[PDB]
Amino acid sequence: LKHGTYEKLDEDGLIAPGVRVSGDDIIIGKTTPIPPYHTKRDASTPLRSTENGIVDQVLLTTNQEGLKFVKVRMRTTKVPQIGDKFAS
Amino acid sequence: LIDTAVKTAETGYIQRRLVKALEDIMVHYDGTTRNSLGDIIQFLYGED
Amino acid sequence: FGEMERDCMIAHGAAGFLKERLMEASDAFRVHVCGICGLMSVIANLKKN
Amino acid sequence: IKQKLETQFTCLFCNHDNSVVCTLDKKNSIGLLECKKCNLSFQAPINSLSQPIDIYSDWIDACE
Amino acid sequence: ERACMLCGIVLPGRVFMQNGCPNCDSVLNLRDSDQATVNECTSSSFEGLVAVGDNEHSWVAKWLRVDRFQPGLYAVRVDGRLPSDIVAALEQYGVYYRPRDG
Amino acid sequence: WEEPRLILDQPAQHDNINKRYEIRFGKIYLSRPTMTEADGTTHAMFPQEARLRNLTYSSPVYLDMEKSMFTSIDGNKVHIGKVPIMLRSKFCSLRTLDEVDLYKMKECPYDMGGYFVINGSEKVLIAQERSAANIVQVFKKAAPSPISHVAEIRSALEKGSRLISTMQIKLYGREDKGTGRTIKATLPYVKQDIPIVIVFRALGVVPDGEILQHICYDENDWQMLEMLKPCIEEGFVIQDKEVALDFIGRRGSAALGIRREKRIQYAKDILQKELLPHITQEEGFETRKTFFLGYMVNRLLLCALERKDQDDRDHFGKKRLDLAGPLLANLFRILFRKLTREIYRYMQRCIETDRDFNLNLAVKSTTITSGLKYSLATGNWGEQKKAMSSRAGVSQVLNRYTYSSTLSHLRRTNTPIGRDGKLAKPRQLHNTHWGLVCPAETPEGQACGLVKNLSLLSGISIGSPSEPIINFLEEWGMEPLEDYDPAQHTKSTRIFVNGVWTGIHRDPSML
Amino acid sequence: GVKYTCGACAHNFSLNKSDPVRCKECGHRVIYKARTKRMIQFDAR
Amino acid sequence: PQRLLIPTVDDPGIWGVKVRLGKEKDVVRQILKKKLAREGTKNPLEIYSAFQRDSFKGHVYIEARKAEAINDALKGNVNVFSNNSKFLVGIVEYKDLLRPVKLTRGSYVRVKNGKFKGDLAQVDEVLENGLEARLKLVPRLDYGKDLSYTSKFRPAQRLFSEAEARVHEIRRDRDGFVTYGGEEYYEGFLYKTFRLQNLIVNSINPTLNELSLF
Amino acid sequence: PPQVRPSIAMDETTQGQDDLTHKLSDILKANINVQKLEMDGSPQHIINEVEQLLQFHVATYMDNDIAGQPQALQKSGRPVKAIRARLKGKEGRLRG
RNA sequence: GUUUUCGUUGUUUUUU
Ligand SMILES: [Mg+2]
Ligand SMILES: [Zn+2]
Ligand SMILES: [Zn+2]
Ligand SMILES: [Zn+2]
Ligand SMILES: [Zn+2]
Repeated sequence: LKHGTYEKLDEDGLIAPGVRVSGDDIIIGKTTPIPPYHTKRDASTPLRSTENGIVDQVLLTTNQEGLKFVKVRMRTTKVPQIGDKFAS
Repeated sequence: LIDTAVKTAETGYIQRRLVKALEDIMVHYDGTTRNSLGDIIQFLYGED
Repeated sequence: FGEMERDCMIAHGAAGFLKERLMEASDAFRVHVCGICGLMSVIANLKKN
Repeated sequence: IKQKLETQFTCLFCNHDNSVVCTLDKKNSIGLLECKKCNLSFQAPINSLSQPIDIYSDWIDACE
Repeated sequence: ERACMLCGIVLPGRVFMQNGCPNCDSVLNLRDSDQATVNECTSSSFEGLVAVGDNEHSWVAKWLRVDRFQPGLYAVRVDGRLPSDIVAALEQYGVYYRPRDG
Repeated sequence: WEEPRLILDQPAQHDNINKRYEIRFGKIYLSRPTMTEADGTTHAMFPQEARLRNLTYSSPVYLDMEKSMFTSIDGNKVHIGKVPIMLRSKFCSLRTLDEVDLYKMKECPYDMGGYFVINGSEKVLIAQERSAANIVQVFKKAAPSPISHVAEIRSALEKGSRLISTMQIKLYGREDKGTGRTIKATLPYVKQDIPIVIVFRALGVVPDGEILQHICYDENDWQMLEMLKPCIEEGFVIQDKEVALDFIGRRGSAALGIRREKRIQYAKDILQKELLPHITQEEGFETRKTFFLGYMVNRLLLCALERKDQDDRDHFGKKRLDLAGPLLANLFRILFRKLTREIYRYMQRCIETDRDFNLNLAVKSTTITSGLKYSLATGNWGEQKKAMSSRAGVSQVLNRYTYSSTLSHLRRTNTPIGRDGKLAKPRQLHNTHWGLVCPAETPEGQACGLVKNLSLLSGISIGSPSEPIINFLEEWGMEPLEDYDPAQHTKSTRIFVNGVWTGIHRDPSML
Repeated sequence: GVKYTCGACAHNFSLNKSDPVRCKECGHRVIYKARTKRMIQFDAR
Repeated sequence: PQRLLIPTVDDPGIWGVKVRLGKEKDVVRQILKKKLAREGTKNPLEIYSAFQRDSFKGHVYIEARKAEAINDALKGNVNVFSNNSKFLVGIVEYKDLLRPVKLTRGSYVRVKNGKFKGDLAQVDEVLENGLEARLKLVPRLDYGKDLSYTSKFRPAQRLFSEAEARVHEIRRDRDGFVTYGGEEYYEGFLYKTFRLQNLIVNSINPTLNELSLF
Repeated sequence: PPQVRPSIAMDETTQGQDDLTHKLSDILKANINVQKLEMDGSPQHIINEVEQLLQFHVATYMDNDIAGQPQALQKSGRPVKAIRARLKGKEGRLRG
């Protein structure tokens, strides 16, 4: 598994929209079986360690092959700060 | 702007080649200037 | 670490920092070599020594 | 200056490829060909615009 | 395309179901026997694809014994072995079958 | 219809019967977007749907087949795949719907399409510029070479908008060095150069009088006569079309053993075919080719004399931007040619079984689909097996970081000249972009000065049929090229349409 | 169990990771999850 | 005795033109039918036989006498390399071109095709025709743990026992002989109708598991 | 050793063998094919061709920048990365 | 209970 946490995940392996998020946080809970008990492996999606915010919009749909296919949008404000660039 | 873009790269190439040319030369306790092989370049650094 | 960086700090001549930085802060490694052939063809085990 | 040319051209008699030697001799405007297997030779006038390929073409046009 | 045991001529399997072996059917009766006999006399596994168009003077024909046989596709090697009945009939009629797989 | 017939045969003597299994192709049929769900359900799409579920905004396409039998004893709407469709286009599901249903389908009106949606990814093509083809181009070659001036042209068929070949000429001999000032030509599918007089003689005008007429038109220009004189002197061995042709056919880069029987005919073929196909591709107009060649060599000699400026290669009016039209045309052309190859072959190892193929089990539309998909998604304008020698970066991911970035992104060009050799002419701005590309906007460093942008008033031609122009010229006393005399029409105007010599006229002002 | 909602008809429905994911009410082939049940804060700065 | 039928100079020569890979049989049959149809015509083909061998893949050899006959034969055939990559066949190798060139019961063999591939077997019966043979393997069954196969998801092998089959999930004909699931099991081993194609006996070296078991 | 030419995992578990291992296996196959030639029909020209291909494989596995002859590749259309290619270049072991 | 891991190679873009 990942050094990040999994509690914010949902009972299905997802995360509710509008949930606070920190970097290195597992946002998508996916698993894969192990070729032959205890025959599965982590296939999760930790959030970018440098990126934090809140979940904007959680999509769950099937890809062209019909397999479950999610598109997860996170969001956050970008506040101008010392050294941030501006131009005329 | 074109000339600047060309010149920076070409000059960088020249600098790289030159630094490779003279990367080992040293002044020594004798005050001579010799290479890694020890062949003296100058009998005295800057003659001074 | 850039080539011109090596060039500049050699113009300075910070030999010790150079060696450690290129060793400690990079992929340092230890091996064993047979002097007779002078090559790294040694068959070594430690606990058996 | 003579120029012996051990070419890749195939000769019709002994049917061996690279057996045709197209030695061009422009001195008299008269060509020369040799085979190392059946020793067949061909003759043809050679202008300032003739080549071993043109010589082989002339040979095919003449023999057959 | 099943390679005939005796002569070696090969034709699409439909050909043997319907048109038969040009030379061996007289003694092998592939057209007029159960498909078991056809397959045993003509195996689906073969090797040494030899196309023969002229056999009267071809050295390949003399080696392959198809100088008399109709020109066509021939297989040098045929695996397996003939069952008892086919070879027994061949030897009764005077046809000493020579396996060509060696 | 560029490749409208596949002809097969079967001379089976098992009784000589010629079973010609010929295949013809019907009209092209284009559908609107309609995907198939893994549930099997099919529905017309919308770009945003693909964006959400990572699909490609493409429309199924049908072409009509035709299987015809010609057995002498002596089709259907086939789904060929789905073609990605640029949004808002006549085949676009968003072209209509006005301002309102775009809201219902959650579409920003301020988008103007112009891009391609692939697997939910909006992709934008980058147009490539190029000099105009079939133009005479004389240049001063580097002095350290026997060649002094190089006349160049890449002949391409006007129909199909596709390159065919190129021919180049060179002024052999240096100023009083290299013996005389001779000229030899370079040809497609050859291996050597040939004296220009020889290629004149193989094309019909063996005598040098006609050659000079077609070449020199001011006989007072004795200077021209004496520069060409060594060319005339060296052109005395060949005196008829057949010797000139076999001579030429001897250097046709072909196999060995063609003998003069077929060598002359192959030489005449390459004189006709592969040679100025844009001028003519059939017989009886080799005179037109001779006249055009004489004009081109006359231009070359004028340039050698340097009485005229060397054609500024940077003069932008010669440059030409290939819109998506020619690009996709060539891509689908090669893909359809591969499809033709594979289907015609499958006919071969499926007609042997003499099974009445359904024209369905034979065809796998995956070829065109996957080929276009790769060439676009990865941007390589070429097959996945010809990645090298294939122009990459033609298609790019669009820019939506800000509005105007996208805007320029839709008004950007490309210069496929390569970064090999720094040089200054290309990146340098030239007066001949006046009002054509954004003078100030340009990339930085490697891309600076080469990629360009449509000026706010620059407009791109889509192409028009030319024959009505021919009629207008014919309508107005067009003087043919065969009625062209160096002395008579000494002040007349040579006529050119789409850049090729299309007649003579004496009073051009009124017309 | 978990509460979802359609994008077209605007109806909430719950699947239990057993039904193939399709709109329970208008067949629209794109669903979404709902807000969480925990409380949210904002510094309003 | 074929040795008196050895080739000689008087016999027609052989020109070996290589063709596109996998299309050599195509060229052989093309030449055959082209020769048959053009036999007796005003432009006859001086080719006596055409043949291809498995070892010399991509190599096609035609018995002829003149290069013109070969040139006309291969003319109109696209499956042939554009090159005239042909080398005259010497006297000795004419027969070596057509030269054709072990299995017994109780011999160790390996499986290739299907799902039971890579499992050593011991032949115990051979069909009369010489096409199919029966074996002696180690049965590989999941005992219903995943039934409600492929060649890459299997666990290790174990010798068959009656108690495990009885408990986990079965017709007892002879002592130790049970035909279960369309498969024969004698002495706790595996018997099945395995094609002669699916098996090979030559050049097999037993492995650590095999020496532990066999 | 495998340390030089280990396994690269294009996608998590899916590992594409390092091209060095690929060409090593290729050269071993060519060697064995030459080995498989002589005990059976090996009519000289076949031996010459097979050994020529083996030499081509060895040279490519050494270098693919051999002037006057085209490069070696994989099924992807990508030319093989010869050892020299690994070694030289601005990103080579030395410079890189 | 200590302990403990994500890919490549390309491409194109900009960043000075
Ligand atoms: Mg800056
Ligand atoms: Zn040692
Ligand atoms: Zn000879
Ligand atoms: Zn028979
Ligand atoms: Zn709904």
